Amino acid sequence: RTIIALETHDVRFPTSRELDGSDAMNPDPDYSAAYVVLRTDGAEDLAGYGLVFTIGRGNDVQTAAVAALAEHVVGLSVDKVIADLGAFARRLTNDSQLRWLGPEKGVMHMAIGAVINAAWDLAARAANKPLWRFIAELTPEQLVDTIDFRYLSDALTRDEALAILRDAQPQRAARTATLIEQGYPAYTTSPGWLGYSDEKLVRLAKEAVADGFRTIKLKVGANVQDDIRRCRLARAAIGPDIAMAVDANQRWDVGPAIDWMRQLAEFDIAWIEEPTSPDDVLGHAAIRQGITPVPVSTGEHTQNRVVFKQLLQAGAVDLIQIDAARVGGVNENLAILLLAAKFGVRVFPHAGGVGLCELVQHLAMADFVAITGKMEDRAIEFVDHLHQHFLDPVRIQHGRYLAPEVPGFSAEMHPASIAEFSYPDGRFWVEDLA
Amino acid sequence: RTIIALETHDVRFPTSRELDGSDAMNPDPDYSAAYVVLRTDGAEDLAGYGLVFTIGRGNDVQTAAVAALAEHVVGLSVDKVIADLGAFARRLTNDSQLRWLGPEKGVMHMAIGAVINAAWDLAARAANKPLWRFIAELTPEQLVDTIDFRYLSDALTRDEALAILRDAQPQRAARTATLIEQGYPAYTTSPGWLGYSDEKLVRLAKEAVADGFRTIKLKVGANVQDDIRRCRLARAAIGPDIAMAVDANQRWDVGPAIDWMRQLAEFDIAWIEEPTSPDDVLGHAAIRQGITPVPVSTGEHTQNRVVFKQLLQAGAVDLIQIDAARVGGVNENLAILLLAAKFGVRVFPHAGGVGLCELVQHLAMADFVAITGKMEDRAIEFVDHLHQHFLDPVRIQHGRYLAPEVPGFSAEMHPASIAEFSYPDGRFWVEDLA
Ligand SMILES: O=C(NO)[C@H](O)[C@H](O)CO
Ligand SMILES: O=C(NO)[C@H](O)[C@H](O)CO
Ligand SMILES: [Mg+2]
Ligand SMILES: [Mg+2]
Repeated sequence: RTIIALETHDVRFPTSRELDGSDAMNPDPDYSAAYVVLRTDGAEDLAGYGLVFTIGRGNDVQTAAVAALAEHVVGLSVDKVIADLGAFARRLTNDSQLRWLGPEKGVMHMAIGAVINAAWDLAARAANKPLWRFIAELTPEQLVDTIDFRYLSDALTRDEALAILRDAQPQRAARTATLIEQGYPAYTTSPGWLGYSDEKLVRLAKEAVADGFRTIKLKVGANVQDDIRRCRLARAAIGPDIAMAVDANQRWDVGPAIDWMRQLAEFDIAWIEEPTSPDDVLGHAAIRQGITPVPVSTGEHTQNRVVFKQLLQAGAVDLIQIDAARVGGVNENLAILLLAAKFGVRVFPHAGGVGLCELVQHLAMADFVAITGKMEDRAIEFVDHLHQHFLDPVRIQHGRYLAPEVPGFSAEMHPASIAEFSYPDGRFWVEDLA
Repeated sequence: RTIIALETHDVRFPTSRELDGSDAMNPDPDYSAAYVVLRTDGAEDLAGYGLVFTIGRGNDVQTAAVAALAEHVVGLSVDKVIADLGAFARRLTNDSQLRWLGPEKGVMHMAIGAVINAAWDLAARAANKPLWRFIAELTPEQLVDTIDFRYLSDALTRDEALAILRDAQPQRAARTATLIEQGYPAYTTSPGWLGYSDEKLVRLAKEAVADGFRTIKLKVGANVQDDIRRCRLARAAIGPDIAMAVDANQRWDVGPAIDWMRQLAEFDIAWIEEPTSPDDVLGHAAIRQGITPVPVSTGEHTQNRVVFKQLLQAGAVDLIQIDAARVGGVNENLAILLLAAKFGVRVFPHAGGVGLCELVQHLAMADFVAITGKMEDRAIEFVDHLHQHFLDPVRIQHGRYLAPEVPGFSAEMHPASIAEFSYPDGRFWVEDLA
């Protein structure tokens, strides 16, 4: 069997109509996916699916970046790809000319990450396993073979990664049973989009708690008076026991961030996400030093494992977000999860975007089983949008993610959805733009 | 007058045929330009030119990214653009949806930087001044109005930037005279490409010194025995007085970098460039601490001013490279140059690529006149390749850059060159690919 085509689609959803996903930095995002399919000449079931998440404009550029990887992947043996995902990833990340466009950051790296993710989807499908089990059931040797240890020898070596993975082997099966029976903790951000009225914020916050979520997140960062008012209203709506996180989406400078949080601390903050630039490691550390013990996090825009290494080394975070589509695919997220485990820093996956809940749940679950054995101390983000467009939509029960069962990364989208929302010739857009 | 079109071209040169530009990370680069033209309905002379430098594959993606900015720029008033370059830049850098593809890093940011650079070219042309004079002759107020001070309040405020620029005003004219009469120090990397034979290295090293260059640079990083042999041969060829820098192009990890340099120090190293990942601020600092006083530099791949701020704060560098096309255009490089000046760190501009010498010379010259008043303590990189394709090619005299005189950023390329090397339908490529 061989990969006979790399198909790409520019799919965009009009989330801006109701300001779903709105925040202090992105006031009107249109959740989009640079969707990719690795087609094979095997069974219709044998294909890999993946996507890069963007928020509208630029999605065509992101799609073109993914399409440019066809030369590298078309013609490859499926058996060889799924048997050495490290080699598959390296063919792309070690292309020095593509590295120049990054290296390992921005559009070109996310495009590479989507194709790598599609390869893991293909591997899991071939193994007839949901991705989280596929990953968690690989041997420690197989797992480290997929990781790029360059630039990490000062923090995580192959031998050190092997040790962590081997330490978990005895409890892998038991943890798998626990996850299947109990699900994984989740928190929701849907009640907190910044573009919503105070009335809507309160209504949704209450519905979130009524739905079983033990934690919710509010967007902040544009106006301190608005933030004080909204945080007070939300805290009153959810009660004193529910956790409430806030997210500034990179809006502040170091000094202003510390002063801003000084005005929100009274509302019992679970953590402040992305108080400043996603590139400012020293800055996050300075902010953390100034607002401690109020927890600081960042991660959804962290470009690669090298920056994550520094965030951990510098003590710039109390917890981190990981994102399924921001980095170099599964291979890179495995390195990031191992780094987090070694440094004893909790991971709260980001999932604010179309298909992100579907994808990232697998990484968190694989981590629980094969890496940390810890989930009750953390949570996976959840947003109540666009799940209807996926064949295997995430399922939430009493505020917890149920473990996926069908084979794959849960990335496959309904062809009808692609036909309706492809930009700009999709049925919805042709009429909307008209 | 209005901008009526944003034209883009995927131009690639077969530099890999003779391995020109080859290094430890990029063994066979094909110097390329994602060329852009801001056309107006004014005089044929009234147009802005710019380009993103890449090394081959991916240049089509980079070109597509630039093309995607047409919606933002086509239709704009030329007078309004050139009168507020800060506002022009912000229209692009503050587009939250385009920020998602970065933010301020990779393909999308370099595309934005090229269009911003083309706008500065347009402004300089309208003023009938070479870019370095256009920049250096703007008032301190006009200059700070173009800068993005976000994420820099802890290191460089608007008031602090104004102070630095105002301190230089008294000597601006005198410095301009000095530069015009003496030129700016240069160093050459052309003798050191890693793919060259020992014989070629020696021959070119000698020619470089004979041509007046007081400093040369050798590529290192793939094999320590090769590096020891080559450094010994080059040092013997140039004599004990000529400066010799080495460049590893990001190949090493922290520990290995320190051990590697321990074996090259005996050859009197001017500085080691990019010993590790361009994202590892803490890593460069650790390497610097281990090999001091051997100078450490980085910068050609530094994504934006925020990372530069940290390199300076952390004391990760002894000197830095800046690059005309890696960041957000002139606006960002002005912030970087001011940060470097405030921290008292020398700047040695990178120019290893097509059109980079032509572009970056203007930033170094503007810095000398309006910011530091220091040039004899530093140098602009030079490579002896592809200058024939530019209308205003750089001119080197006795190892020094002569100050450009014609209006513009020196980015305009010969239409004949574009027709010959456009990929893949250009005259040269249609026949070469056949
Ligand atoms: O930050 C996020 N969620 O945490 C989202 O990705 C962002 O707000 C865009 O909707
Ligand atoms: O690093 C460089 N010059 O310093 C070049 O850009 C690189 O070697 C690609 O030719
Ligand atoms: Mg967030
Ligand atoms: Mg270099």
